[PDB]
Amino acid sequence: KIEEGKLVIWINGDKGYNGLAEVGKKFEKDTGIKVTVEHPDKLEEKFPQVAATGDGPDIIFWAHDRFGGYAQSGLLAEITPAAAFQDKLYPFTWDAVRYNGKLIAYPIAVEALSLIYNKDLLPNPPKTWEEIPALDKELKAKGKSALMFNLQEPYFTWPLIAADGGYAFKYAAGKYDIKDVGVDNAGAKAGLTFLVDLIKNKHMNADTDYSIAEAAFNKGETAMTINGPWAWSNIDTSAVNYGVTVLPTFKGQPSKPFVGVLSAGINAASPNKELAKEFLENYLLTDEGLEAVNKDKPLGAVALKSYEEELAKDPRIAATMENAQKGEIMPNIPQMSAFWYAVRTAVINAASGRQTVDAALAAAQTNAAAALKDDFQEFVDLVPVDKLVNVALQYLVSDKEFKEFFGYLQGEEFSAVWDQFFALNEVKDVLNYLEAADLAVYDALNTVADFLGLHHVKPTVHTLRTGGLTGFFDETVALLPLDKFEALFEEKLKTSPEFKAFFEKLRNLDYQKFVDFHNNSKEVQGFLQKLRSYGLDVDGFFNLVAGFFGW
Ligand SMILES: OC[C@H]1O[C@H](O[C@H]2[C@H](O)[C@@H](O)[C@@H](O)O[C@@H]2CO)[C@H](O)[C@@H](O)[C@@H]1O
Ligand SMILES: [Cl-]
Ligand SMILES: [Cl-]
Ligand code: NA
Ligand code: NA
Repeated sequence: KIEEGKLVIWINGDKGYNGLAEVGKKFEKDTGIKVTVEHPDKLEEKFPQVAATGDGPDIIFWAHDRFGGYAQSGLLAEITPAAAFQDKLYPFTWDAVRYNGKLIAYPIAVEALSLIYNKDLLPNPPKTWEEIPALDKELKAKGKSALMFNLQEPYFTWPLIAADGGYAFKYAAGKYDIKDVGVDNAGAKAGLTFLVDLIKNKHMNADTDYSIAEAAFNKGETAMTINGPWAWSNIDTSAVNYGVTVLPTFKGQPSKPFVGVLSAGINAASPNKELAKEFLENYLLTDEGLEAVNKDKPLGAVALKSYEEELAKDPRIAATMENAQKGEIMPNIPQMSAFWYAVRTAVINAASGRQTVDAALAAAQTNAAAALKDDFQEFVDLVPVDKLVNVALQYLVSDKEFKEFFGYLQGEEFSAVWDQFFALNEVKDVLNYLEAADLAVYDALNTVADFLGLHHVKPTVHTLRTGGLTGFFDETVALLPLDKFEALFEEKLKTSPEFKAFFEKLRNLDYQKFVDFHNNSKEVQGFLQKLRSYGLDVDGFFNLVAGFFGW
């Protein structure tokens, strides 16, 4: 569990975590409370992993786009500043961290990518993407290259993809339409095609990552890079005389970076929420606190009005805000995780040659729009439903044990198990949730009820060999591609927020109420006894199920 009486903070290792630790030093000087600042890798994935178990940091720093999913998963405490504090930060930064009407983090700073260029190699940087191929030819004749930036993270390639028409989710009169994705329209294809052709023509290398591009630019090997304000400090340390300016245009349109608001959330499981609010409001989000972080690694245009009025005089910040104004604030909706994962795969596969731009973006378009109903269909698609029903039909008319038990299912005892199971408020909750997700679960269960109510079957010739109730389950499980299920299950938790959210709804279900249902109902107990009496390990089933959901 989270340790009480201290603060543990997670922030990405490219940010000013040493400056943040200096703020932690002042907090301890004043209060006696110790602050630990960590910067683990894959922070945006590590936090929901550990926080879901009730563990993790008291405070989590990341761009705001990830926080709606965290909040939906119940990982974040509501943020309720007093009026005077709220007024100290720009309204549009509070907007970035508002989800379902509640504030779910403190906004810190506005981040936008810019074009960073070597003034000595390139006194006049290009205004267009289209002229960069020729510039690289010219620079290649001098032992240099034109442009290197991180091609492993779609954050860096999105501004080009969006320039001539690409978009994540369509925004209209208030809301984002998570069914209207814009990653495979003509503008998106054109932008990614231009990136891939830069690689095909050897103006960039598909394996270039953050560290490679940073080293190349700061050691004077490449004339340009694309990065955010956090990167300026290392460039300062280098010998490079650099400028920060507007991103290049594509087809006459501005590059459109997805703008992030670095935000600080409080772990819902933290026993230190009051200390975290004091640290964030009265130590970090002050002129002195943000200056400490900013002098370590620049934050960008900070959310704090008083200090942004100083930083705004910096031409590098002017360029950051110019690029931000030409881009768009990221959504914070949970579906952003699907979007980023889909475009990540598309860019890497297209840049590697593994796929064409058209095929990679076509797959990303469908993946970014993933919905629970679509995910469920992929599981059904794996199941031979024709065969499963025939086994059930053969057993229903041919197998002695199956008939015995099917007959039991038509008595009062099971009728009461059935009516009482589906009267539980915990079960009705799941059914309505599925109906909200456009899965006709009531219709499906009433199809099962109509079948359990069967009194006559069409004539058929019986099968000669059946193996009782255990033989029925062995024969039907044998038709289930169980490895593919567990694989598909693992991918969907990564590619589909709605699938994860449904699993979380079951995981976080009040499992006790079901044990109450069992331990207090004689009809339920009998039902379970009968199953065991036919050789069916019901206990090994429930226990295995409880493990699946962590009950
Ligand atoms: O590349 C996808 C990734 O983009 C953004 O992450 C940024 C982050 O916002 C910046 O602060 C900086 O650290 O670079 C990261 C990209 O490497 C999204 O915020 C993130 O959720 C998304 O996965
Ligand atoms: Cl990287
Ligand atoms: Cl359906
Ligand atoms: Na307060
Ligand atoms: Na094309």
